[PDB]
Amino acid sequence: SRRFRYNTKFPALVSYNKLPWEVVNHETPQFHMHVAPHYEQLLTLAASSPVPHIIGSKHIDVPREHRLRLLPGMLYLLDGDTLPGEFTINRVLDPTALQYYGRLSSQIVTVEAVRMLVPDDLRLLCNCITFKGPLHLPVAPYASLASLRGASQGGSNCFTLYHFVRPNRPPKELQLEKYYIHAPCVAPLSEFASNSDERGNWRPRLQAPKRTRRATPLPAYRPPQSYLMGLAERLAVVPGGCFGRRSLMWGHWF
Amino acid sequence: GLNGCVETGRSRSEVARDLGLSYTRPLHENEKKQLSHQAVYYERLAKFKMEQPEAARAMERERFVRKFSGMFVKMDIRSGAPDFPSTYRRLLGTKVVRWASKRHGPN
Amino acid sequence: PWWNFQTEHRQRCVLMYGGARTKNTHNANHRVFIKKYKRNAFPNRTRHHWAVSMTGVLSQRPRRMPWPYDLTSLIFNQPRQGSDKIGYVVGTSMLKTAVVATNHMVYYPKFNQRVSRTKRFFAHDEDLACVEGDLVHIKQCRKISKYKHYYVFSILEPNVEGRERLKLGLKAVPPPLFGYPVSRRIVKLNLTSTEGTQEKLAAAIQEHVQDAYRFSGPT
Amino acid sequence: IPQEALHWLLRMIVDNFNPQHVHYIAAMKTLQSAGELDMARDVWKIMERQQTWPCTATICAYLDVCVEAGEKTWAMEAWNRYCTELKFLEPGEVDPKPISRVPFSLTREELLYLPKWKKHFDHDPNLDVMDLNRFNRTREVYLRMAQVMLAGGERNAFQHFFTKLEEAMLNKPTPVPEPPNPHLVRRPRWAPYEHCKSVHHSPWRLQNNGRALALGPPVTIEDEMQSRFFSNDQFLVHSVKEVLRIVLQEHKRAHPTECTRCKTEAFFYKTKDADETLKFCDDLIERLFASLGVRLSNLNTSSLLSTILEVFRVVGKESGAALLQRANEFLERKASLGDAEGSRENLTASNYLQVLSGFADESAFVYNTKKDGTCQYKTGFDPRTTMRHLADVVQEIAGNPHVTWAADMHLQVVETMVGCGTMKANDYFVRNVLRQFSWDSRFLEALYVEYRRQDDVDMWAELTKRALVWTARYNAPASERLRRLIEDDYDTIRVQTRTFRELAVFQ
Amino acid sequence: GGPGSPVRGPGYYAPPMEGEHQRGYTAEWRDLRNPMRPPEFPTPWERKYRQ
Amino acid sequence: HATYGAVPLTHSQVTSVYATDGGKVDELGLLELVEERIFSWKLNKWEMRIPPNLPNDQKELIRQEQENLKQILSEWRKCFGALNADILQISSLTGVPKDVVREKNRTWLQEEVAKLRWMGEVNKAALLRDAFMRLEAFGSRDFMFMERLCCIYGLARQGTFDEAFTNYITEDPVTNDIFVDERNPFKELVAHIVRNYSQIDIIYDFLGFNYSEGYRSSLRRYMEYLQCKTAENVRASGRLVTGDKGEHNILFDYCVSRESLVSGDSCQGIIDFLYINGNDVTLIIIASDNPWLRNRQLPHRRQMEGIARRVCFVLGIPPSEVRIRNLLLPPTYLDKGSIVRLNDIVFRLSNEQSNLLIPWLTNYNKELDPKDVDYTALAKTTNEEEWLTL
Amino acid sequence: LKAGLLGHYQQEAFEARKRFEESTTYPGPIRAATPGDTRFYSGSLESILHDTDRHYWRAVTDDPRVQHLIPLRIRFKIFTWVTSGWEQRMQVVQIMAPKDSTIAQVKDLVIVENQSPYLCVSSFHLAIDGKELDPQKTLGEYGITEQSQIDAIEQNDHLLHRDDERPRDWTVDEITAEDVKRSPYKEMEMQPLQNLAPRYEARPKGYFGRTYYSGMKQS
Amino acid sequence: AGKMSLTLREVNTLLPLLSRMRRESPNGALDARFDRVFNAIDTAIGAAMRHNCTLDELLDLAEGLAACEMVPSALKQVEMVLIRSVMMHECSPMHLRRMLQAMFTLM
RNA sequence: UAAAUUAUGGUCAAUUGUUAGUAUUCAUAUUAAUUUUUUUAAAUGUUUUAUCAUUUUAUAAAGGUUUAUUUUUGAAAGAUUUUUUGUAUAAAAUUUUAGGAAUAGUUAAUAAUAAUUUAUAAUUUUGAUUAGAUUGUUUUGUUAAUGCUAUUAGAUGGGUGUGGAAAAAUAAAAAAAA
Ligand SMILES: [Mg+2]
Ligand SMILES: [Mg+2]
Repeated sequence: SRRFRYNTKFPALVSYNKLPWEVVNHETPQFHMHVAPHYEQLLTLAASSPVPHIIGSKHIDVPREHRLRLLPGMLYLLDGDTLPGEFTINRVLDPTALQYYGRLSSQIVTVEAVRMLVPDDLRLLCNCITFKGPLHLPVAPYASLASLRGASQGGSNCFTLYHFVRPNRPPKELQLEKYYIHAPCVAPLSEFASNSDERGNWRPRLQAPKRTRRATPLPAYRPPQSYLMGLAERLAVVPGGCFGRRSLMWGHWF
Repeated sequence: GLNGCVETGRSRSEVARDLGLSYTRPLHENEKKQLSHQAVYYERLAKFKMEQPEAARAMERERFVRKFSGMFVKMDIRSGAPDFPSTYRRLLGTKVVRWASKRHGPN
Repeated sequence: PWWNFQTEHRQRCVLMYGGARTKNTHNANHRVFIKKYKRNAFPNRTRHHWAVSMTGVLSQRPRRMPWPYDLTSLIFNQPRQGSDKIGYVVGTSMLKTAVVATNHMVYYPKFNQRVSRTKRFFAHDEDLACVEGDLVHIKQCRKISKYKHYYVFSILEPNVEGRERLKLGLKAVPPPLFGYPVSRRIVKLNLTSTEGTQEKLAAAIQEHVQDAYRFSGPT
Repeated sequence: IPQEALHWLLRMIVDNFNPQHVHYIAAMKTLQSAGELDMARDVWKIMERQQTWPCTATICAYLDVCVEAGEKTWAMEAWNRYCTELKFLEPGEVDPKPISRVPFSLTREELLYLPKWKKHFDHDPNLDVMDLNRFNRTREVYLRMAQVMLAGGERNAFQHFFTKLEEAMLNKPTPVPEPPNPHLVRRPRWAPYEHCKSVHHSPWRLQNNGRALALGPPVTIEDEMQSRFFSNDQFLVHSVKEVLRIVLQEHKRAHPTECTRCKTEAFFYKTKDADETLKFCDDLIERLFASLGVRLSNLNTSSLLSTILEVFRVVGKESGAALLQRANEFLERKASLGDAEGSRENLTASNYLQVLSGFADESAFVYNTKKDGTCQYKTGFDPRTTMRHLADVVQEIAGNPHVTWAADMHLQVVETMVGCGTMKANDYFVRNVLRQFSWDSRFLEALYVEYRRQDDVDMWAELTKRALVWTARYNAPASERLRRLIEDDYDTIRVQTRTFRELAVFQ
Repeated sequence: GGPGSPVRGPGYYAPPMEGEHQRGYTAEWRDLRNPMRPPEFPTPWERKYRQ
Repeated sequence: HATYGAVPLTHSQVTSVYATDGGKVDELGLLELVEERIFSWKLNKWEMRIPPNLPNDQKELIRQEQENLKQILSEWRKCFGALNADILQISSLTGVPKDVVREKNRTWLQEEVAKLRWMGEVNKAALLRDAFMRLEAFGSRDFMFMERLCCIYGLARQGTFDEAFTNYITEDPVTNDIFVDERNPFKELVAHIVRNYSQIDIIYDFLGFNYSEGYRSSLRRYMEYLQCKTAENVRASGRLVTGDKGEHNILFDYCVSRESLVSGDSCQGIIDFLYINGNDVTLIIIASDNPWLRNRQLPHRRQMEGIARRVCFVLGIPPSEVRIRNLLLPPTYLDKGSIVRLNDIVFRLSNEQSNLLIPWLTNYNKELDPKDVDYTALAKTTNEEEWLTL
Repeated sequence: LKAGLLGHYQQEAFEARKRFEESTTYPGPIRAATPGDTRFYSGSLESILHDTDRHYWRAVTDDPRVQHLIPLRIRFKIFTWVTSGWEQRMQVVQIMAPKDSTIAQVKDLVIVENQSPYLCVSSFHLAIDGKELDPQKTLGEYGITEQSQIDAIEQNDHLLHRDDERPRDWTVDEITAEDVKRSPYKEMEMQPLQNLAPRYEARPKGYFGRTYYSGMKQS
Repeated sequence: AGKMSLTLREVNTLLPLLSRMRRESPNGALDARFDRVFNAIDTAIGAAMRHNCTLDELLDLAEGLAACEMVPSALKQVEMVLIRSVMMHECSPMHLRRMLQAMFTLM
């Protein structure tokens, strides 16, 4: 019969695209939590190795019928703050949403403006971030960002990132995992190469110096005076509640 | 194609299927009607779902409400039993009045 | 000394439950049967209970037991009891389902004899090759339908006459003229004309009224 | 423990099952992967005592074990028992054989008149030997037999096997490769519950996800196909590569103190039997270049070049610049025999790994010698020239975007900057390897020496403690060698490197 | 005895059997009550324990 | 092993494939070397030797023939092991060198047994005497020599055993050089067997090794070979061989008695060969495997008188001197006594002139199997009958 | 059925067999057909998550999974950075293409098996010695062998929009992994399983304790 | 694998595609990959002869068997249902022309 | 209808208590008395926590009545790996009625989860359904007995969709995270 084809184990489940607690809304600061560490690792890649289609001369001109099909998941950098047409400009002024670009604005290019572009059909977002040059990271001459005027120079320095996403999807949609190639930075090794004049000025240390004095002792351990929560090595708490292993307890009160 | 395979455990029909042989008794007209009317109801029901959406949607919604709100929708050993009036036969007298009998087949 | 199997069973019961058995199980008690209904008015149509009926599936008298030594154990090496069976196809009225009558043996140690009982199974044939009269070899499988856990592994003997009758457009076997009755009342066949059915109906309803008059009893 | 791989075979026979050839292959591969070679030979003896004639894959799995063990007697016994009738493929024969054995079935007569022991079918592996020898794995038998005769020291039998293999790969067609069998696992068809944590689920470190590898690989792979999917000339190149690998294996077996990282003075210089070994390797390479003509321009020689570089790095003590020069000359020789203007290929990651390993072997040293704190280096070692030859090579690799870096590639750079005494390996480890790689603990086993050469003792102490916090944060536990390195300077640094639990157990 | 019992036949008399059960019940099954000979081993472990 | 496309060989492709030329090939040494290679095998070497793409009856006959070859080679392996054990036991109890044991004497045996009994060792003397007594009957180097040569010819006849005697890894016994030897002693030995023994297929079928078609065609070729060396002016048309001297030397292949004997029919007398030699007539019959058909296979006295009268009619030979005699042969093989009686009766040859014509007849040591009492009784009652005179 | 008539039937089962081997004539060895899959596995019902269309053990590999492949290596013009500037070099991508495939299928095989983010970035074109290849032609129509040098000329102004809806390991048996991450020609045949866990028997069948009398081996 | 079974419509759809793949091959015959395809057709024809069949499906089946040159294993029930179809009132001379051309291309 | 063959030239036995195991009392044995003994009166403290909450703590009885039975992937065991993934949901088989007859949320097919269709459907005189009695169990008793006679392991579709599993309104231990 129809009842005796398979068993009832592992039935069909409702997908996460139709559950509101699994779908990240773009009007919330949780949209910029998932998508901001993907930008700071892409700009680290684009400053160290040539990525093919991360920098264009214009916006990509797909037709209006193929706009929703081809554009989400695509990223490119342009020079200057020029926004695509048929979009409504919503500038992100929330400090709860702008705080997730803190590492991006400090250790890399300074974030000037973050804009969300919502179209007339309300189905294709575009996260526009305006950076102001120059980069705080050293840029390789063969890298992609060396082909950018705002990135190489130190209105003329501004360049914009464009990331197209769909509005109400689970946060696995707004992922950029094809840009996690870890290209090395040869800035500490450019000093000793043949292209540098500092190659004969450094002195090698082949042996350790003779230590007449031992290390400075730590100050005297004062035990705490407050009520502690208990032994963290059996409450399954990580060594400070932050990181480490529970089997290797360290950095707590004892 | 009259002998099953002892090694693979295939049936008498599957060995003849893998050899391209046809062993089928000459069917009567009702036995051909049983194998001929399987696609007719599918072509009827799919045409109904394409042609009358406002009625097929209401029928499917009422069927889903009747399925979802049922009391015995939890997959259990009671709901997973093949013959419920035969395995649980002491409930048919004093507890369950749906089945009036505990024997419906050869078991 | 060589201990019997009852020592091993007692050892199993001691290791499971901590003790073998609470003693004084017989108690020599007189089970008294008292009557409540009338003489011939027990509320059942077939079996009228008027004595102390013993309850038990294998603890009753005269004692039965399954007899595992038969034709199937002689032919097939089975991984478990009832895995392979050999029987005859008796019904193909359902699609992809052959009704197979098989036999087994039940042993009576008091009379020291084995008797063959018959069990009917529903087996599966996908290509519709089983005809009524085939000696088939069926095997256990998964649940296919509510009453289908066997399948036709091989046709050990095809009914040639049934297939040739199916080629003629006839039935595979001619249907029997006897069978199960519909009541204990003698089913009389009515041989009447078009005009004489009303008086036959009056006689039948008058006979039913006399059978209802039997409720009154005397006078 | 790996002994369970021998146990679950034995319980397979106690429970009255016939172990198939895949069970013996899996047991021998699992016991060879854990370094238990006598247990793998016991699996072979279990297979022989069950009177099972092995297929060519089981023969090759036994031959991998006895070329790793260096035992020629085992392979000669297996040869004289099974492989005396193996032939290569001929142009007249069909490339796959047809299935010979019809599956086991019984008629209506054989069900009755036969006894119950003839009607019984257990999955006996001796019935389908001719259907498992269907794909003609003769060349991987002959290559392993050429490996075991080179490992045992028999030059004439190795020459016979390699000459037969060379003539068969030059004059006979390529057999059809066996497709992989996916019915050996019970994996589900899809993920039953789709839920995937993000890469940045932890705010403290970058972690690997099941969807993508975001931390980068720890070990470089060759990125080549299996030995059965190769062509005949590609299998000849692979055969030369495997013979050089067995040369390297027997050289590491004969001189174990001169092939690991230093630990003694004898690592820096060549042994006496190295020059004839390099002469034999060069004769084999020139024999490969003389057999294959222009067709070697149309073959993948990356693993062969990496094996040539590790042979001319470990056996012959060559500099890293000499390894780069040999690799560039090899690629120019390969690009020049095409008789066109062409365009040369780049070195792969596995080719650059041996150049960086040669650079790390130049700057390598014997730590904590008899003079109590003086690292002994190679005679004639120049740190400036080695560092200048390392830096432009690293810039050459970083200029090529098609070379994917891994942790073992950065490890040789860190060990070279530690051994050259440039005091900049920690900054390279922070910028390139710390936050974006799954680094093992032995990185710090170089870097503590870079921590040891600091001016003040408090900088040494704080750098060691920060390295311990780095082991805590990025989920890279400290190895026994690093903890024993920090143990030896406890009178000076007073850094505790054992837990409060292990010491109370230890006493 | 059926489930979980090693008894295969009655002790003294039985209904008539055929085939391998006829050879088993009379000759080949176990019998520890035999005062002369123990239940015999499979071949060839019976020839060297004849005495 | 078995290859897809391998086929069993007849005698023509055996003498065509192994057609090489060799000079002064040692038969005993290469025989012992090939048998030493055979005895070093295991049973797993005998598994995959049947070619796959064949019908099931042909595969079953090939399996029966290969199992017969395997069991005869295993019996000779046990006999050779017992031989070497007895030779080692004699050379250990006596103290004589091992190479001179085979050339020792019975007076030497008496002296050694008396010396062992003089020292007080009657157990060792009885062991030496019993080992020498069972060594005189078995200790020759050519003991089952025709049987071993027919076994090796059958191993070549299967066609799947030729590659199993080479590609071994050996050591040099004097220098310890591990090498791979490509010398095939099986090919050289069977080439010498093919070149020297021109009737190796006849000895192969006569010993009961051929399970496919039997020894009947080999018997016909043997009889026409022995007729062409006695009549010396021989014509052969199909199934009829005739001498043209005027004296009747006729061999007629009548029919095959296996296919003609239909089970369940009443027809008395079906013969295989009919040989007219001068005034004598012989009905040469190969017996059947059915013991209920052997009583039907021999013709009646009236049928033999009719055959003799037909001979008197067609040949013009007077009925005063006409003699007809039945002859019965073993079904699956042909022992030595049947060939001796065949040369005595049907060709009128004694032992010495048949040994002059046939060299391999002296070393032919096949005898009747003791498991067949019905055939031995029927052949005793048949071959001891007088010539039926018309 | 009546078992006492079994052995006489066995005699007939001899005599029907030996006539059948003697009456008819076998024409030749019939070729072996590939066996399918049975839907009658024993035990309980399995799930659709583990339905892999194989319910028995077959240790051999049959003909539908066997492919005839050519190791085609295709070159790409790349640019590397040296101390001077850009230098043009060659990057080789090796695929196993079937012999009956077209050049568009070879291009799709290069696209799905490059696993490099810098090579197949725009619309490229396959060519041999500058002459471009027709993508609707077979490899045998051009005589392309393993030694044939094939180049891939890119047009970097475009952008290749691919849809990898076909899995990397797709054969006729429809068994593909979701975490496959590698072409099946590159992965090893046998490796250690790190996802599973070794489990021992924790449920004793009949023996539980003190003295092993019989062990309840019938159970 | 026994998961699905082909009726006559799937065979009448698959046979022109396989004939078109046969015409594009270098050899006249198809690859050895499709021997399991034709076998899946070969059991699908011999079962469908036991069911009811219209004239147009039999014509398309005969034209498909004539297009890609394949003789089915049954070959006799198909001729019986072609004998049962020639004297029908539905039969047209176009139908007889297709049937005779297909039987000449097969036989 | 074979017809009495002729050194009768070897007689001197048995018992030394050592055994291949259902053995029968129509009047004796099992039951209650001549004799029983000994107690028991409910109204009740499981514990950790981040505190008006959250983490661990899955087979009490009477009633109703059963042809049968077992094993969670999920929690734990359990480990410097990890996917709510580590094959649990099935089969054969054997009950009784002093006055013996009909039964059905029904059987199979199915592109059908959640059946608008098809069928000459399914059980039963080889004893069904219902009604009565009703846990079963070489465990008890008896005997020379393959005979007769007894039984107390258990389970539980509307109390809460929680939980891995409802077994959850009460159990002298199964010691329950220092
Ligand atoms: Mg767990
Ligand atoms: Mg229907």
